[PDB]
Amino acid sequence: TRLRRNRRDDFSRRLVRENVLTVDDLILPVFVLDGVNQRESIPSMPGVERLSIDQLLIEAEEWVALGIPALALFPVTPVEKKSLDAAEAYNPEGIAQRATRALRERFPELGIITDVALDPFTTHGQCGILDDDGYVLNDVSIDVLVRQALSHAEAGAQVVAPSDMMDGRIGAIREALESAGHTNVRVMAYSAKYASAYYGPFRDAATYQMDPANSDEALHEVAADLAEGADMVMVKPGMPYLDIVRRVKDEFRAPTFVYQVSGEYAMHMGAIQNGWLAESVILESLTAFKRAGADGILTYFAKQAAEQLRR
Amino acid sequence: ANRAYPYTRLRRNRRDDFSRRLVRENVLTVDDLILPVFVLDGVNQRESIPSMPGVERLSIDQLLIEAEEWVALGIPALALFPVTPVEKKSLDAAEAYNPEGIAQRATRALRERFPELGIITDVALDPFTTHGQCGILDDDGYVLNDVSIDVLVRQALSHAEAGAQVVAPSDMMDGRIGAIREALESAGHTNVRVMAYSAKYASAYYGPFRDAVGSATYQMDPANSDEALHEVAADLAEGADMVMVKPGMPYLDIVRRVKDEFRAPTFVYQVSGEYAMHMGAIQNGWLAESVILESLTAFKRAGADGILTYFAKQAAEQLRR
Amino acid sequence: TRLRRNRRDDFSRRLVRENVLTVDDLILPVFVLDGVNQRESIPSMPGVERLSIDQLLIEAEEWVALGIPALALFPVTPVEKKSLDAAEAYNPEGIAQRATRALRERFPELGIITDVALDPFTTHGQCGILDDDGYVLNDVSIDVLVRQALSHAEAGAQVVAPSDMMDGRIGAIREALESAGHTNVRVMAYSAKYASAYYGPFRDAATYQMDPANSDEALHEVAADLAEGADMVMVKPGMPYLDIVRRVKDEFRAPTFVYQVSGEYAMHMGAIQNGWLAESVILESLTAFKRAGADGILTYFAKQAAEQLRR
Amino acid sequence: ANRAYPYTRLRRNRRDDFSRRLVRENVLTVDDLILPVFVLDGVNQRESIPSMPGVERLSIDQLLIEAEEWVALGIPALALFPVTPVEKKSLDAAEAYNPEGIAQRATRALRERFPELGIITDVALDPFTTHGQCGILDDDGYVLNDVSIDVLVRQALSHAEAGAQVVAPSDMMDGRIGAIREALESAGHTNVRVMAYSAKYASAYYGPFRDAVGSATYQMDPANSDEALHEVAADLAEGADMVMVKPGMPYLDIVRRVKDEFRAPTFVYQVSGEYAMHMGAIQNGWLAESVILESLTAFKRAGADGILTYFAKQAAEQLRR
Amino acid sequence: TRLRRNRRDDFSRRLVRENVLTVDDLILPVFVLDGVNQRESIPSMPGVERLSIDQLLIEAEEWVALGIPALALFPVTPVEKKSLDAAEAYNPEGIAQRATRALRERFPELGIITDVALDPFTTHGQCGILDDDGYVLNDVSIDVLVRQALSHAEAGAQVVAPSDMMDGRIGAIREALESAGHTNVRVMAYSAKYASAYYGPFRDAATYQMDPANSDEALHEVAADLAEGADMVMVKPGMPYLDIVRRVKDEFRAPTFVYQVSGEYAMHMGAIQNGWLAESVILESLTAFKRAGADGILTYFAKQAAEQLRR
Amino acid sequence: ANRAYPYTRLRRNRRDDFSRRLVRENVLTVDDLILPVFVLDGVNQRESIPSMPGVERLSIDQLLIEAEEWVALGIPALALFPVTPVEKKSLDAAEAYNPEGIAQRATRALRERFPELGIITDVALDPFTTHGQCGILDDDGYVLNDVSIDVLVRQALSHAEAGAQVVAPSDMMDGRIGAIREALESAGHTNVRVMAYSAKYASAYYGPFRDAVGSATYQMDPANSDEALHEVAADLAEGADMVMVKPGMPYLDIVRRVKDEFRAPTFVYQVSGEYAMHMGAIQNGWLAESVILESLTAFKRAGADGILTYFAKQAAEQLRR
Ligand SMILES: [K+]
Ligand SMILES: [K+]
Ligand SMILES: [K+]
Ligand SMILES: [K+]
Ligand SMILES: [K+]
Ligand SMILES: [K+]
Ligand SMILES: [Mg+2]
Ligand SMILES: [Mg+2]
Ligand SMILES: [Mg+2]
Ligand SMILES: [Mg+2]
Ligand SMILES: [Mg+2]
Ligand SMILES: [Mg+2]
Ligand SMILES: [Zn+2]
Ligand SMILES: [Zn+2]
Ligand SMILES: [Zn+2]
Ligand SMILES: [Zn+2]
Ligand SMILES: [Zn+2]
Ligand SMILES: [Zn+2]
Repeated sequence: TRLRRNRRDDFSRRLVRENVLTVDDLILPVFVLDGVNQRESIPSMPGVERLSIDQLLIEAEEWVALGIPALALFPVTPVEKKSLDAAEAYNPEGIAQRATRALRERFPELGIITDVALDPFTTHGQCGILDDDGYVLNDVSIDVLVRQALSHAEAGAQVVAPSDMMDGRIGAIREALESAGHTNVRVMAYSAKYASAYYGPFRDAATYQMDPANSDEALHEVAADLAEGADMVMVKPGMPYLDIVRRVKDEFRAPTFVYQVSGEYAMHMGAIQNGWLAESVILESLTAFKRAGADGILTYFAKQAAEQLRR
Repeated sequence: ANRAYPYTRLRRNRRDDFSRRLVRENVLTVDDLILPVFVLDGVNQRESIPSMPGVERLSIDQLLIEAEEWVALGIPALALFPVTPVEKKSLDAAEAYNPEGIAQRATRALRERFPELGIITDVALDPFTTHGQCGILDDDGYVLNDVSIDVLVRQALSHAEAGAQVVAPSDMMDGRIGAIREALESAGHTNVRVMAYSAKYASAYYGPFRDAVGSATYQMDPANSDEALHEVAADLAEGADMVMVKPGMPYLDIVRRVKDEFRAPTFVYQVSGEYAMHMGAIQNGWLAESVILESLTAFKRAGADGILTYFAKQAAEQLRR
Repeated sequence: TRLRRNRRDDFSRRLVRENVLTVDDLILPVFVLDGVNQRESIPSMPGVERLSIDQLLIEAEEWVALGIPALALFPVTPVEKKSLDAAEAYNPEGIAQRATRALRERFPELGIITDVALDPFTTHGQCGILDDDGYVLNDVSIDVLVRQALSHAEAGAQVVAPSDMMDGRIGAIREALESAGHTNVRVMAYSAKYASAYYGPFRDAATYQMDPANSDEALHEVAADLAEGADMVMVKPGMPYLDIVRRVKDEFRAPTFVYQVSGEYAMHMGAIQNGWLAESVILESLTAFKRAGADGILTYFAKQAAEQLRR
Repeated sequence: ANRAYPYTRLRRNRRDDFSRRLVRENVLTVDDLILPVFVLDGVNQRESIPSMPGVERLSIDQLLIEAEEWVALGIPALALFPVTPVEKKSLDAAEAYNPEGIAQRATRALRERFPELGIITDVALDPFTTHGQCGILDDDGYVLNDVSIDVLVRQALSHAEAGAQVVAPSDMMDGRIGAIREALESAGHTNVRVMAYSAKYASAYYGPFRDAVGSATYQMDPANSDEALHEVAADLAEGADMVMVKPGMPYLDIVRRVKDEFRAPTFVYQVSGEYAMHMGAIQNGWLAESVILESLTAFKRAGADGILTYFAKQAAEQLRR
Repeated sequence: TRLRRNRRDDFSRRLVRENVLTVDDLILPVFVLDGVNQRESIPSMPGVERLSIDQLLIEAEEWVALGIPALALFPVTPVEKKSLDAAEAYNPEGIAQRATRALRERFPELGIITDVALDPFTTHGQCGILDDDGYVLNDVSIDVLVRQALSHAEAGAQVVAPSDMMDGRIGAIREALESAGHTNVRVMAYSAKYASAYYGPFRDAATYQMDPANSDEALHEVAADLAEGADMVMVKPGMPYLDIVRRVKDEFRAPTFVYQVSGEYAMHMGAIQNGWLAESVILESLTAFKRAGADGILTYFAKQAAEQLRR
Repeated sequence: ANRAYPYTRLRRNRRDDFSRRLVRENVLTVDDLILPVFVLDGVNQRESIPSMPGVERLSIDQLLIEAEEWVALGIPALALFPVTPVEKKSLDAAEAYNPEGIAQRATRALRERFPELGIITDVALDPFTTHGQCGILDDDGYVLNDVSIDVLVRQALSHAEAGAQVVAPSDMMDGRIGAIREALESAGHTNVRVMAYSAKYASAYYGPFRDAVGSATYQMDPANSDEALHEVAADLAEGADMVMVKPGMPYLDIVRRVKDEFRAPTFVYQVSGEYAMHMGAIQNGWLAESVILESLTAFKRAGADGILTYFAKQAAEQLRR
């Protein structure tokens, strides 16, 4: 008995290979700008641009041609549209709802996953509506999140992804989608979303997010979201939490998603550009997700990877 | 879970092609396919097999030609099965270790021409015996376990000498994986893999194979599942690098228990009769061709790492669309 | 230690045999024609005939004499009786309800399992009522399925078997059976029914059926149907899904059924007729089910097998 | 599950005979039955056993006659228990390996006459010792473990020489399964099975057996269950092909743990006193005869593969209706 | 390594002994006759007598002195008091209710466990009220069982033990006990009660009882009764079902009881009287229960065993 | 379960003494008690131990007198701990195997007088070394593993020669259980049990023991639990018949994991400091005496089969009421 034997030759290695990454596993997050004919580079994320809707529709031709199953939209809210009440979240003319209708019309088979969250619409930037002590009120925030989820479903979104970490929001959003007849709008719960330093570059583009030290607690997060009606559950961030992906997949045997966040992408790309890491690291970082038990991966590398995989 | 309707509606992920693709748990690729091939003596020879429509016995020169195609489609390996001329079949099965045997020649030829292509030889003696039973017989007409194994060792080494990267003892004698592993090791063939036919049942699904090659006390009872786990545990302990379940689809439960219990490289053979019944149904217009991919997907879903299948070329063609 | 020892002799083999198939495991599916004195051979399924009720009652004498515990009825709906609303599903004079009353009268101990499904009664052939996009509406279809299940129970059926793959239908049907006093009508849920090519010959005789790639998902299907009140759960198709039978039996320890579908039967019979497989394959294919954990098997071979087992 | 009344009503499957049959989890067949038989010296001899009503000690000629019936009913095997003439009982138990001993003769006779019928011999020395204890005694009056085993090996080989397909060391010495396995192997008896009496308790349920054959520091404490799993694990490691729990019904929990833990061929002995108490109750009219099948079903339900039972013939008769 | 070592000497055997039977494990079932100064021997159960209440109170002095924790009462209903409606079940002057009040008064620390069942009060002997087909109606029987359970609690019984095998009866009885303020009356559910031949002698003294072949099904029985509020769960019969005791204890880790039924006692006693088994078999049969995972044992041997254990 | 208030009220079983008794999961008996005893040289000698109030060092004659009482109360065994005169303490610890050592004499004396009473000797060398460390020291002042074991083997045999039914290697060297088992076996002492001190921690709870007998690189880190399972697995593999956790109450979790993982005879030592802190609190009137039974119940509840406890006599007295 010697484990080096199946490694000796590529064919044996290929036969015993436990996981394979394909384009079916890739979800491309995209930053969406208001206006027309807008493209902006993000210095903290090389190779990634914020795009106005007209320019998103053009780039999406190639994403659809590459086989990318879905996009996750993250609108870039004009400063003037942020408020205490986060009303723009549910504006039928907000960027996300306009972008959803445009993409659903132009590319009917492309999955659109919208972001249900109040932080892009509050002046203070927090994931909810504040009480008089500056604490994010859970239930009152959920009422706004519910209206937002409904406006996404009305715009045609096949998937709504509540990223807010309010307790009970998955059931509250499900109940509203069910009462309104949006029977088939999927809910992708950000179940175990951690208070992480890896988010730094997304912001350029503790009382509610999880403590990085906690593993068991993630299981209780996901059990609640499945009970409350999530069709998919997600871990965020990604690589730094692969152990959490593995336990969530092993324990619940449900569709499990993972977000390779902006910071993870920045780190990898910076190292690649400096010549410190070979470009093959991209596919390796993506394989790690599959190996850990992810069914799908939100990654800003989705285009580059779909290109390498198509060849 | 406490997943309850209508909060939970399992049809939502199924509503669109994109979400189905995102949640799809298993996918078959060409890296999962092994093509078994019947190899003739001689030159410019092909023969059709009546009970295996579309499958041909091939002389080595013809095998080299088809293999060109198989390599381009990305098939990682072949399992070679010689078709022994009746003259060379003896009482003591010496043609097995003959280094000018079909297997050994076919192996040298493919190893020279396609270096990256895996070759899996058959370590057995039923194809080299007049009597046609799996090993040397005693006077009662019953397979001797250990006498059978002195021959098997010799055949195994002859294959490694030919360049075979994998030998596959299909005989179902006890303790043979260790005996061959020991012989390969001390002879210095430390990188030759052993793919044990661990859970091999006494099945009616083998009918057409006997027609392909010209030919219960050792093979497993179809009723038994736990027994299969004891068989596989002994072969891993004896040094098997990979273990196999045979037949295939009729034993998908075994594949799944064997994978769950050992988390070892696990292989399954879609045998001749499985191929014949699918193909016949496809030819009568009773089933659609997409049944081929479905059958193979089932193996992946059950936990198989690789699949020995006569559909390997068609499946590889279909996967490339 | 040598595992060949208990195989050496038939008596030891018999002692250590882990599973045995008996007639108690066999359910015969039967195709039922309208009219009188009708018998039709099915070319895609040799040895199987569609039968009018009068002829079904005659053949059932031998099925009862052989010990076959139950029949599963599949009516062959006249073209003219198919409609958009699938109303014939719940017709007290439909074939299935007439056939049930006739069999319950003539053979009171023989189990009758009816098929709760809309596909034999829709002009478009889909398992439900369509919305204006051509998608099978879940809840509206369940209302029709409920009326059908009630009409089967009124006809005397001891078991109703919802084959439709609508979410929630098992609980909706249970609730209606319980409210109407049909306290003991069993519900045999088709829990994990896959979108399969093996069904081709039944049709001669994706958004709701399961993807063949998915295993874990089958567990969630069956957990819901048990919670919703199924007395038995079923996997369909059969042989190609024995791994699913095994996991369902191991995980839930509930009465587990499997359908050896028309395609599986065709494949086996064709091969037998061509001389490619020995006839002993029939009992081997049936044993595989038992070994995998099935308690019962719907098989078109039920008659042939009960004959081989009686000897 | 979240199975809740009234959505879930467990009586629905029980409402009709047909649904009960469909969901029935276990079924007893004749393939599960082993008939233990007390074998006399001599010719045209039968003796009734007072504490085992309906069971007869049988000379070999009589055993051959009854076995005709047992074979026709499909009983797969007998467990032979010789009734040693008091003359042949010695200090060093040499009658054990005597090839004209009852067991060895009875075995040759059944193996010649009914070739397909399994014979399971008893490897022990309590029946061949003046003292009546299970093995050679030292001067303190206590069973020597390893000295006992030098005799057992010899008896075991004498049975295999007679044609016994299974030997069953019932002694409860440690390390004896390996010692016998080693001796059978090197003597070339590679297909003789060893059915280890693995979990054998110090039970009051054995009373009548001592009456049948004329006759705590080794047998297990009735209070212990985990201990049984350690006993069985050692016997499998030592080469046992099958393991047994004895007594039976009073230890159904052990049968179930032993099956769940090892997934190995597991046997259980419904001992003399179990038979006597059921039969006596049946004769007094206190229990119905259907108790026989119920008792046997319980073993199957618990996980037993085979059952050593004095009811084997009656049960086989009842199963055929 | 040799397992015979700890067996060599009694002290080691005693140290490693995994289970011990004590009097705390014993519940004595008792047959109660109407009238005064009545004692009747039971030929099918030697050493056991039916007793009128006055004579039960006398014998109970010795049962209490021996440490027997509880009695299970089984009234011997006068023929004239049996009816179609089973009304005597809930009669405040029925034998069981009179016997309960008398024992609760005289021996306040002795546990009384009453039998909630309709079979001793129906003219036909079945465990419920029949419909017009001769089938035991489940829900209607539960209404009578509920009134009976209430009459036991009013008489002072600390434990009511529903032996009837009606689905849902444990929750229905719990709900009624809770609504009436009988907050602490324990419910000992006969969860897995099998249709058994071992009951023959009790009768002297299939559509609702379990099939002896079924194991898994017992787990579903007990899961329902725990969910519905049972404080204790029981397997009946005993020895023939020790595998069921073991799995119930392992799976649920709840207070588990077992009934060594009349037939088991008869068999053992007959054999002892004929000299076929030593008297030590009694303690061995009782130890088997403890070893299998029973917390308590209903046994007619409770007196004899408490005597052997006291010495 | 889906057990929910108010359908489920866990106080109902607690409402009366009878139901509490019926559901009581564990019960302590005298069969669970082992009395450790400090044994003096000489005659008519008793000494009080300041840090162990109520416990006396006893010359063998006095030990024989008290043991009368211990045997009548049903205590199954004693664990002997000699108190070595400072003269007999050497560099190479030879007093260990001296057959006129306290242990060996005390053992012969109890084995003759109370044949049924179990004696568990201490196989160690810290009590026989001038330096006071557990084994022969090298020049760095660190315990040599294997040199220590050559002495231990010799002490072990000397105890078996004295009649000790159990030896208990308390040293915490690796591989010592196998070395002693091997030596006992080949010397013919096949029934001497080995009770391995498997999970023995580097604890502050041992303070008073050192006072009782006059006296981190080997003992386990208190922070570690998984490590304990690896220790116990090696000792079972090496032939231990019983394994022990020490200290006790501060390690009840270890007792529970060790029992759950191996289902082997598992013992726990309520060490000197556990005894001292309870007893002191009882003497100050801070805790009631019933704490003794509570502490012992906890061991049973945790899964201990037997408990080495200085409270053994008081507990046995209390259990008899
Ligand atoms: K995927
Ligand atoms: K693979
Ligand atoms: K069945
Ligand atoms: K069997
Ligand atoms: K108890
Ligand atoms: K103990
Ligand atoms: Mg949450
Ligand atoms: Mg093998
Ligand atoms: Mg469903
Ligand atoms: Mg043993
Ligand atoms: Mg119930
Ligand atoms: Mg150690
Ligand atoms: Zn947010
Ligand atoms: Zn072969
Ligand atoms: Zn349908
Ligand atoms: Zn014996
Ligand atoms: Zn009743
Ligand atoms: Zn020490």
